[PDB]
Amino acid sequence: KLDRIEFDPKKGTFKYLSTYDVHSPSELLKLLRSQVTFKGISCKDLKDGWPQCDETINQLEEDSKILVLRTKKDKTPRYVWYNSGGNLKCIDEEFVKMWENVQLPQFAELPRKLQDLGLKPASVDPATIKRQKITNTHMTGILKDYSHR
Amino acid sequence: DRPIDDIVKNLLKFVVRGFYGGSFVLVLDAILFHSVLAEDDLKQLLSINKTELGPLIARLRSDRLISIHKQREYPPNSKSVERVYYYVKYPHAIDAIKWKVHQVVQRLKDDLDKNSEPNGYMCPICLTKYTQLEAVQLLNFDRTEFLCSLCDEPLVEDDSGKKNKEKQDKLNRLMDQIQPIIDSLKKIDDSRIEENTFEIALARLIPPQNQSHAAYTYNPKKGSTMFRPGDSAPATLHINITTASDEVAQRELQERQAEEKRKQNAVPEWHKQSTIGKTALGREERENEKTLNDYYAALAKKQALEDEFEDV
Amino acid sequence: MSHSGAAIFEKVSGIIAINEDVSPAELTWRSTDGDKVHTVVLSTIDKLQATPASSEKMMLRLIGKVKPQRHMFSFNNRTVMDNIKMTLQQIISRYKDADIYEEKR
Amino acid sequence: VNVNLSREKILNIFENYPIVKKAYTDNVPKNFKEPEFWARFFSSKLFRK
Ligand SMILES: [Zn+2]
Repeated sequence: KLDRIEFDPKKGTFKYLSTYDVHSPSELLKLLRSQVTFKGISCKDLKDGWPQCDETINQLEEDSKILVLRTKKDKTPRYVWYNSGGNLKCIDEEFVKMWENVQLPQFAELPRKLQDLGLKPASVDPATIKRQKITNTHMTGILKDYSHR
Repeated sequence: DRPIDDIVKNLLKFVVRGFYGGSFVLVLDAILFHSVLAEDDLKQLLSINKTELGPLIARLRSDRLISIHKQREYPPNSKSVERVYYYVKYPHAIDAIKWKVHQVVQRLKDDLDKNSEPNGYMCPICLTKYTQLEAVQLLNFDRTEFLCSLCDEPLVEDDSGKKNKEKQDKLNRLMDQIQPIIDSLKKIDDSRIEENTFEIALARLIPPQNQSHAAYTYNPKKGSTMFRPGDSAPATLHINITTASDEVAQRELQERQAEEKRKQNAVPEWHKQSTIGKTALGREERENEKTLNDYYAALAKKQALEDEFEDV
Repeated sequence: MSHSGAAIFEKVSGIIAINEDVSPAELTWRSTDGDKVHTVVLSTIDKLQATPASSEKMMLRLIGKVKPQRHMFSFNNRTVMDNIKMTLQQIISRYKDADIYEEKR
Repeated sequence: VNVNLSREKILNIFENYPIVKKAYTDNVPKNFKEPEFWARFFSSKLFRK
């Protein structure tokens, strides 16, 4: 009667029914692509029924096929997502540091600077957004107001 | 979804994946897959702590890749709570990305120009930098060595003489790696994008959870003249098929309408005739057909929950 | 698109879609997790009620022709609600006209 | 808006536009009835074209 067990009438067996039937990277990729929301699939229950999962998950992480959220105490895969973008690593740290160092000017002043540098600014300063004795009464309740035609 | 929307989504994804860590990618990909996303829903989706989510949201808000919207929500059977929603304001994000890319490229170019200049000098003791011009006025009386002012010690030639090629290599690498952003920005400039708002983004919402506590609705207060910084942006067809009976009926109805029309325009009876002498006003073939059919058949054989609602 | 959107059914958030490829056209609401699925044949719908635009509620009801069946859907965005409502009105009117023709003939 | 049709006009439409006949013969007995077919045709862009 329990739902975690599958019955095989051909031989009459009781086999375990894993939560996510994944035993191959292709199956994992298709399962992650089939998700209708951005809720990651837990590695705790993915590992159950799969003799090895960390190896495959790392192989896909290096290939940038999926997104992996790893633990902090030690590198260990947790909830994973489908990588709808491109390569997970495409910029050097020497440039990431410069990007972090760059500080954006004031929001109201950004478009003016972008226009001064000759680059078309896709925004405007919010300060410029302009906000924007009735005689007969026996007929009372009868006359509809045909005010206009 | 519009192709320009797809292009801008790809640009945001590339920028986040290349210039930010992994948790940033997770958060922004969640907020791109969904529309405005509540704080609790985001936490449940990514299974990350509040303290961990803090830095990511803060950095993305500082870079203007994510916008914030706070509003008061009144549950029917719980105390009202101010819920925070996160979405992407495409014009602001694109402007920030463009400005940051330009600034990085300009910084590297200026560094190359500066490195192309002479080295300079340094003092080992006081760790003071002296330009060539400033050092030329501090040389000793013997015209043999440059002496420091505070320390009165020989100066040492500065470094960066050999990096002339290294900086050029760095620029060459950076342009190639940053190529996609430039093309995406070209397409974005070709197109025109409309600024996003909380209400507008709610139109594309994909519910995160079955029973999410946050009410993903925008109910602005009536007659609220309060303005906050950066909170504003720039029939039925019926067909009728006719039959022979309907045709005869239609002609009959048209005849009746014509009769009524002529009666309406006709003069009254009193006006028709002079009413002087009137008193003053005051208080069988079926068998024939059957035998026909039988005879022809013989011939052929011979030859062969209550609330307001509006009806619409 | 105008054939799908976010909606809430029986206090459960999900996605509502209009399937027209298979005749007769049917309206299907599926929960986010997929545990709950509801399908209604539009031929049974008698009238289409909608909340006024002057009310904070975004409800839309489909009453089935006869203890008549009643289906209630709650929306999140007024634009989405209107876009769904026009498309639903077209199909409901066409089916009612077809039923009228069949009864008349 | 009410539009009136007749058998003679239906035959004329079929004679003048073979495409309408092609889409009518293969769909009237299979998917939907003739009234629904005509309503969909009138609402469609094909009639406008
Ligand atoms: Zn010194």
